[PDB]
Amino acid sequence: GADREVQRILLELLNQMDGFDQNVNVKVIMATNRADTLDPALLRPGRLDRKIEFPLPDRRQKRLIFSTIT
Amino acid sequence: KKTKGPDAASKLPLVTPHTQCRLKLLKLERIKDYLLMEEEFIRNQEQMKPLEEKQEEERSKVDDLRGTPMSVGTLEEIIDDNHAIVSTSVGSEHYVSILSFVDKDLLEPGCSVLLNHKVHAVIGVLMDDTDPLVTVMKVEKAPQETYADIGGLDNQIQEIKESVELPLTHPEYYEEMGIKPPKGVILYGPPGTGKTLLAKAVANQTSATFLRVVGSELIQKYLGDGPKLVRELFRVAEEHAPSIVFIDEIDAIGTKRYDSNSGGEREIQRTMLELLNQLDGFDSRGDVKVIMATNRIETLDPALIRPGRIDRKIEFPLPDEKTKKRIFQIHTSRMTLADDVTLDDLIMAKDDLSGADIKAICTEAGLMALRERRMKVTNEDFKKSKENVLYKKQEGTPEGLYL
Amino acid sequence: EFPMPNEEARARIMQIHSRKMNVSPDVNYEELARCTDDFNGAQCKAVCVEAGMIALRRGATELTHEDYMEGILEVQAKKKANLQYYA
Amino acid sequence: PIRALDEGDIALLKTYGQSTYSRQIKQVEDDIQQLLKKINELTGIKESDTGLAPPALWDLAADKQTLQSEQPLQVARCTKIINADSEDPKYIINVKQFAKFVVDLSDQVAPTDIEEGMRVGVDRNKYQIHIPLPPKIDPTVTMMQVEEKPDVTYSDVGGCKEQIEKLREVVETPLLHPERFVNLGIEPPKGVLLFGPPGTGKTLCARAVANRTDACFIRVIGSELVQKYVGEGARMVRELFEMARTKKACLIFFDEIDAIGGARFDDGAGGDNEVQRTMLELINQLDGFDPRGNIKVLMATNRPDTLDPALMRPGRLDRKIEFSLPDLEGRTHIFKIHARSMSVERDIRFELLARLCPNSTGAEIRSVCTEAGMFAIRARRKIATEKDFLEAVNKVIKSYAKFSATPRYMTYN
Amino acid sequence: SRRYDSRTTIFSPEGRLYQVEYAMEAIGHAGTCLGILANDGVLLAAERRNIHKLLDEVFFSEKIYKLNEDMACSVAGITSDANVLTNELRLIAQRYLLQYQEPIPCEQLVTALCDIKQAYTQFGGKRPFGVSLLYIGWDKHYGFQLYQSDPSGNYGGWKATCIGNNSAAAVSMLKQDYKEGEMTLKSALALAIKVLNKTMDVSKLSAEKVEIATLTRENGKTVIRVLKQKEVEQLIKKHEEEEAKAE
Amino acid sequence: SYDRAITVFSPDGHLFQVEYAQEAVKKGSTAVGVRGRDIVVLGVEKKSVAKLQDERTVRKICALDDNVCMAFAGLTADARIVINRARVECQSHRLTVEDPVTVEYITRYIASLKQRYTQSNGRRPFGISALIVGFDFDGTPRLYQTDPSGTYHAWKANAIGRGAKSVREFLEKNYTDEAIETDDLTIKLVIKALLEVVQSGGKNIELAVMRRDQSLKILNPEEIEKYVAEIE
Amino acid sequence: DRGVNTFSPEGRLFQVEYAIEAIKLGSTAIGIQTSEGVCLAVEKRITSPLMEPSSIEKIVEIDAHIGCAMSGLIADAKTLIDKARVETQNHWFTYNETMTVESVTQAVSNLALQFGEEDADPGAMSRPFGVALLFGGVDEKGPQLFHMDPSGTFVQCDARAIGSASEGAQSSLQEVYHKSMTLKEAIKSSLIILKQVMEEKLNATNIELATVQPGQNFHMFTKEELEEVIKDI
Amino acid sequence: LDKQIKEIKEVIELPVKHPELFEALGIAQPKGVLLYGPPGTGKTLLARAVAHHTDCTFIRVSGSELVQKFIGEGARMVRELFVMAREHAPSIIFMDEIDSIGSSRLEGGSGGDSEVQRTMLELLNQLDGFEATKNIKVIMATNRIDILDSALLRPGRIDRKIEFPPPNEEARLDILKIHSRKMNLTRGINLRKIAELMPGASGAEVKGVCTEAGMYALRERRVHVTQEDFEMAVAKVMQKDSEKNMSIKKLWK
Ligand SMILES: Nc1ncnc2c1ncn2[C@@H]1O[C@H](COP(=O)(O)OP(=O)(O)OP(=O)(O)O)[C@@H](O)[C@H]1O
Ligand SMILES: Nc1ncnc2c1ncn2[C@@H]1O[C@H](COP(=O)(O)OP(=O)(O)OP(=O)(O)O)[C@@H](O)[C@H]1O
Ligand SMILES: Nc1ncnc2c1ncn2[C@@H]1O[C@H](COP(=O)(O)OP(=O)(O)OP(=O)(O)O)[C@@H](O)[C@H]1O
Ligand SMILES: [Mg+2]
Ligand SMILES: [Mg+2]
Repeated sequence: GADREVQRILLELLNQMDGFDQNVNVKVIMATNRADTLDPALLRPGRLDRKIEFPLPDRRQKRLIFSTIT
Repeated sequence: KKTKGPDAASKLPLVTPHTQCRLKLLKLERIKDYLLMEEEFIRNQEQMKPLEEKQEEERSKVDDLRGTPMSVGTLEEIIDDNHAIVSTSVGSEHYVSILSFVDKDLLEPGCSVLLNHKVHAVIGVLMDDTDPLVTVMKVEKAPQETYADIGGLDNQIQEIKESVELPLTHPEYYEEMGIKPPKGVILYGPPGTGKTLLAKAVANQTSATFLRVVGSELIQKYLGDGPKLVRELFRVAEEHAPSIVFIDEIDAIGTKRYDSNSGGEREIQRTMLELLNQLDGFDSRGDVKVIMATNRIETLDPALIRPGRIDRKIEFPLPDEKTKKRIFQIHTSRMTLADDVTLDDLIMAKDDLSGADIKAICTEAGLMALRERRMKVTNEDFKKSKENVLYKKQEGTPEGLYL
Repeated sequence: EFPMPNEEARARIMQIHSRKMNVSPDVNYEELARCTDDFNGAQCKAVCVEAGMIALRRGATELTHEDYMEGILEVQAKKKANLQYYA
Repeated sequence: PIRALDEGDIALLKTYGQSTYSRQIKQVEDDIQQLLKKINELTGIKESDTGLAPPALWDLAADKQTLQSEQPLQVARCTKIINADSEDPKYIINVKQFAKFVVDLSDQVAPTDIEEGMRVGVDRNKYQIHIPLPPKIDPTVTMMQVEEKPDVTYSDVGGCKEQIEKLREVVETPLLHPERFVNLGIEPPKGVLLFGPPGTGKTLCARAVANRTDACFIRVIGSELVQKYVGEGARMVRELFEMARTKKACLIFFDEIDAIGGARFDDGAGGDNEVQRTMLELINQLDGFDPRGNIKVLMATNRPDTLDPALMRPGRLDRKIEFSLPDLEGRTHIFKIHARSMSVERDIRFELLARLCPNSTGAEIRSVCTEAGMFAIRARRKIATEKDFLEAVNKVIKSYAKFSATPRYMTYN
Repeated sequence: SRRYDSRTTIFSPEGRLYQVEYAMEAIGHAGTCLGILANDGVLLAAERRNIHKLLDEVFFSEKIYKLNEDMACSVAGITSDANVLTNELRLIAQRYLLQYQEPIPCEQLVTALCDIKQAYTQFGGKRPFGVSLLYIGWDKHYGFQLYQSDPSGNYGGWKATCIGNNSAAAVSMLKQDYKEGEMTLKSALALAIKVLNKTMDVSKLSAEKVEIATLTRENGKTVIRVLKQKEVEQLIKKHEEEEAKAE
Repeated sequence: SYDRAITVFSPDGHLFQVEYAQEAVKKGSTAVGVRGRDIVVLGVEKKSVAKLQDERTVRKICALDDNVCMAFAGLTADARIVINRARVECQSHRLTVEDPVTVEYITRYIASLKQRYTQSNGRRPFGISALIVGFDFDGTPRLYQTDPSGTYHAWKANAIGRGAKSVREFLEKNYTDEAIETDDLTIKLVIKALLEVVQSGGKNIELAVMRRDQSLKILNPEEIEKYVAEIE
Repeated sequence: DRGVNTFSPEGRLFQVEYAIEAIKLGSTAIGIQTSEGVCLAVEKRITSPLMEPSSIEKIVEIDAHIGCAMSGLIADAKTLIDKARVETQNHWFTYNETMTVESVTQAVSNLALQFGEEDADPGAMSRPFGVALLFGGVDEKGPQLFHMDPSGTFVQCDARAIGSASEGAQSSLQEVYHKSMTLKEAIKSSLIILKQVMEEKLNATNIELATVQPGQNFHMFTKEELEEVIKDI
Repeated sequence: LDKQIKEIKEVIELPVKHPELFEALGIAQPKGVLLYGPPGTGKTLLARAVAHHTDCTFIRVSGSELVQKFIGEGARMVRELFVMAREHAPSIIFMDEIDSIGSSRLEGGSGGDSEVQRTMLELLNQLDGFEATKNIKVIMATNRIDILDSALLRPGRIDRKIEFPPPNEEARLDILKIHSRKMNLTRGINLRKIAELMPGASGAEVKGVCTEAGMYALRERRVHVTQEDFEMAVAKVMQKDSEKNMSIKKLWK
């Protein structure tokens, strides 16, 4: 108890994202380092769908970033 | 006056045979006949007896003197015979004159007092200020059940009958020894084992003014309104004649007290304290008897369960063998069972089978019957219900640990 | 800061809230202070009046050191009963 | 393979079954249901508009005299006076919740009859002053006096002699005989808080005192001490103590003070805020830079551990009294007291039931004496017997409603 | 010190050994081991949980350990806990051989180990052996046999059983489709493969994630073998064809 | 060497760990033993045959000696251990006293073993209650019950484990010299008692019988079925 | 937490206090010392009619002149009885005499409270014995009656009752006992008090009675004798 | 799901559209239906279906919506809900994920949630209490059937408990067809293999394989998804994290 509250928040998020409302118009973007530790309900389709990898920069990436920042 | 306002019900003296039969037809016809007779007579005598010289000119005078939109206000320290102080809903202390129509008696401090709108003047007394949130807890359409509907709970029914019915049925039996009749029984037991059924049974043959509560509706959001709704409830109970108040699901306002840190879990504690104080404290308690139902008797704060406030703790258990067959008989009657669906078999097997389970098996059994297009239940229609009603339950020890 | 009466503060308070009784000179206020620890001030006024209360209850004229001691045991609600074991 | 149900299927199902007179039965039942509504509608709830004195006892005056009462005698509004400018007829008043004002004194009332702090009858329209109003005595505050004598004497409070003597030493003697407390000059302890397990007579002794208080015994209905609007509770307690300091030897009982008192904290919603404020006002009144006087406080609780320290310390409550479970003699006396009105056989040994009811309380002793003749009423006798009482004990306490230790459990011999 | 003590061997308020039943929960997650007793031999089949392109193939098995010339067992739990018990079993068997100059009966060997397991549950303050074993063997007293044990130190003989992940599903299938007293070794292998197929929900039997051993008496001498890849694959092909024929 | 005080008094005068072990004895199976005029019978209600389990290795009745046997109800592993210690002691007494052990003596030893496990350091109370029957040298039949508490007693009959009290009440009202008049009546007496607890009957209760001279005998399923039919 | 050897704010051991409390649960036992001898009685408290009342032995013999009555954890009483018997025989073997009642009790008491947890022994006792022994016997000093509480405290007493009815059994013993009482008078008075405290009607099957006299050895009354006394009592 | 749909219809349709039949059979009308389910395999779609096909008067309640900070406001809302339902004749309430006002009663004190417990109690009483609600039916859907309380799952409040299983292969083919009948499939798009390529799917991942396929199609600004497109979509959708550091996996073995 009092730790069930995080569960309540997650459940409300799941309901709003895909529940008996089908908002349709609104999109949702979430960011969280590490995705292995997540609820499968919030990871399945019909919810946050496309998982985008944001890797540590490669050799080419470093060059482009250094150019654009200096 | 202490009016013993009954449930204002029982308009169905109860048709004796339940099997569709001309006996049923004739009896219900007699019922309708008397009802129509009553309607006719009342209408006819209302129309006849030309007392049209009514209104008792004088009462018309009184109504004339007490204008339109009269206001409800709280009487206060009464100053003089022909003068008193009133407090309107805004809490403004006007100084009004008690007119002659008001009986100088019955007007005590704190009694809601009617007023004239323009010139604040005590015009009449009001003896019905029951909180509109409390009057909604008086049962006025008695639930349709009888002690015979419930089965297999003899010992556990006689105990309630000896503290909700007999004490007002033959009270000489009690005084002859001088023992004060037991007041307040807590019906604790596992889920779906009666409890509410016995409550409704005792409601039926009430002979009293049953008050129903919820166990959560008492809790209120305004500091103090909690420990005043209960006060109003029991004030109404004692004002009305012998009554039994069923505080169902007392597990809600009953949690063992603790040195808390929140505010809500202190207001609830204050509510329980009000309950305790009034049920057994400096005061008394007339013919008011309290029935409490709970699923967990171990959680109730020791206090609300004490042998001076809640005696005769009944122990409604999971139904036993014979009681199971009795309940099946009582809950399978009004169905056209086949000749090979004797229930003497579905009993046994699982050691966990409650009355709610039994009624579910009996209902999802007829529903199963209405799937092969038949209206006579079948043994397969019953053996296919144990696998569809009783499921999802937890299990026990791993075989091998013991035999 | 008003820290709890250590032991000499306790003795002095016991004396101060007294001297309106027929107290006998034979009372080791230091030993009383030793016995009474964590007693927050007015807890004396309590104890150093309950002493006289008990003295009156018994039927007597003068306060006694054991009277003070019984008052001390009393002011904590504790009760002294001769136990059946000491071995 | 569960094919649905077709409309024709339902139609046939509704008509293949024994209903010789069943359509009529349902129709007549519906007619009865619709007829009850008509009957009650036409005999609805009336004759409930009471509040009318019988214009027969004063029937003669119950007439135009009333109108004469109306019209003249303008209805005034209550209000206090915060100043009265000397030699200047102007006054300043604070009505109550509306606002303040400057008022002139009506000619009908001499200025001397009107003072500072008294309640004036200001009129509407132009706020002028008229017949002054006597000091208020609030209804909630005045509805607390015992004004009766509950039917419980000290004798019936059995099983505890030391406790009763302790209580008497502070609640009765220090007021009914000041002599003993002067010869020694011992300040009578004031403030007795009663502990005890749930149900031991803590309220029984409080009631017993009321039968010989020979003074006011205001009973604090703690639930009333808390109200919605802030400051209401503090004012309630202040008026309580102010009426306290108006008579001789007033005793004020705070039954179940756990409701109003509790450890302070600012974590959860700042604590109760208002409730804690009322508790603080009570503490200040009990002890502070304003000597109380001749008012004593008795309070009872089930758990003293949950009381605010500033209230458990001496000064506010001196004579703490344990109310422990009765001893053997206590139990015997308690049984005797709650058995003297029972049709019990003479040969009953009550010294044995006492042993057979260990660690029980007074409420349990009652629930055993009762529910003892209840088995006799079940057997339809008239004089209960020792066997009946013993069965009652075994069915009430010790084993009460749950006896798990039974199957081959005889290890204590 | 009292404060840091764990109190592993103490009774739960309702009459239960928490560390014991818990230790059984740990055994629910282990690799699936399936043993079937036939009229001619006994067989153990174990789901090979470890399968990776880099693990090398070492030893004659990874879960099937030989105890005597006429015994073998499979484990399901912690190898560190399992390796301790396997070593003790071999010592117990050889100690009996030294004393009596006759191979230890299967029932007695199981009882000896089960006696050790009970001890850890009673005293010492040490955590229970969270390992469950299936023993197969032959002896002159009762012929072919199959036994099971649990961290509770309790054991029982069976004609076919499984332990580990999806045990319940296997025993159900085994209970339904086991022919007591008329099952040859081949049918036992076929039943094992079928039970293994459904039990591994993850993927299907590739003939590598399964290791099978069979105990048989040949020329008066007990023979313990671990089926090679060729026959394991051959069995798998045979089962697949049978499934197709049914459908 | 772990030497912590596992079982230690608690307010109001009780030993928790002893109580808790007692419930563990309750949750077990139901076992019933009766002392006849010249026969002592034990029975047990089997939770589940399981249709695969080999009934040989799940015997819950065993012989401590040629003239002593027992039945238990509780943790199996605790039961197997206790039986081994009793068996070795029986041989040791035979070695020294040169006479067969007595039911009273072995009961005292087993009881003394349990008593040493509650009070000891770093140990757990044995989770079994044992019913010991046997014929002493004089021939008088004997029946003894031992609880985990170490207390042992002599009975005409009693029942342990799940469904104990109800069965015992059945035994109390139905036990008589007439019921103990004949060996068959004793055996049927047992079965009805178990049937008071077990449901299936005939196939769910294992029965054993000990006579004055003959050693322990386990009734065959056919014999149990025959007796059940006779009762019906 | 709260080791067995712990001190309360009053200086009271927790375990010793609890153990003494457990005594109350046990059945009643009455022991009266008289110049003619020492008598013991007890309540058997039969749990169920099936149980054989012969196997509930509440009065045992330590030697030919020493007897004991028990109450409390009867399982705990067993080890205490065994130590007493061994000590008695060891004393006879070495000194060729009979140990006095006080000496035996002192030996038994020295066993009570010899418990610990750390650095005590491989299998030492952890907790205190919850049983109250009434030692009675005849020595060179004449009849002797010693009561022992769980605290290891033994103190000769003229008449005492232990058990659930101790409070009130003692009270009755107070009103009747006197120095010149004879053995028969002690036996009857003991039987009455046991009858009063015993809920169930007192008969010959539910009470164990024994006596030790200067002439005779320890004697446990048989059913025939027990019936005779209760017939008049 | 077709058996499940029929089962739910027998409790939300039959006893409300054809009342007399139940009385004629002499049985008590059912009330209540709880739907289990793996992460996502239905629910909240049969819910909309029953809302969109039945002219009763659907009344929604989310999970964390009856929870109100002020004490008691979390029960007055439920009482008002049921009063409104009774005022609105045939009605059905689909309590969505209901672990929120649910779970199992915790021992009280300052060591757990209590006000949510009181709301659960109020709902329980109003579902089956002193008054027998008539013509009101409740639908409750919530994962983790094993965490609910022993009361809300007592046969008599939640009568029949539909079990939603993860789709079989035959059902997965149906799901793919139903959620693909708006996409221009090419010639040779063998849905059978594409369905059998998804073992133990969720029935919502089917609409990841049938949507990320079109998302692939968008990249080539074309239409006519192809079989390689669907295969890539399945490989891109059904990628569970798995495990690493075989030491932990090598811990049970
Ligand atoms: N022994 C019984 N005989 C007849 N009906 C029974 C019996 N036990 C249960 N029932 C039926 O079970 C149904 C479920 O409601 P019931 O009043 O029994 O629940 P309850 O025990 O009050 O439940 P709760 O634990 O939720 O308060 C009732 O309609 C009642 O008629
Ligand atoms: N020692 C006693 N002697 C006689 N009667 C007693 C004794 N103790 C309790 N009672 C009886 O117990 C009954 C119930 O007591 P009651 O619950 O009103 O008060 P209380 O024990 O102070 O408890 P509470 O904590 O609820 O205030 C009283 O009517 C009283 O007669
Ligand atoms: N059989 C099916 N056919 C088609 N679509 C389906 C099927 N089953 C589920 N879906 C899809 O599932 C999606 C909704 O997910 P779901 O029904 O599992 O929600 P939910 O029950 O609220 O789940 P959760 O348990 O995660 O809260 C919809 O996009 C719907 O198309
Ligand atoms: Mg109600
Ligand atoms: Mg009180």
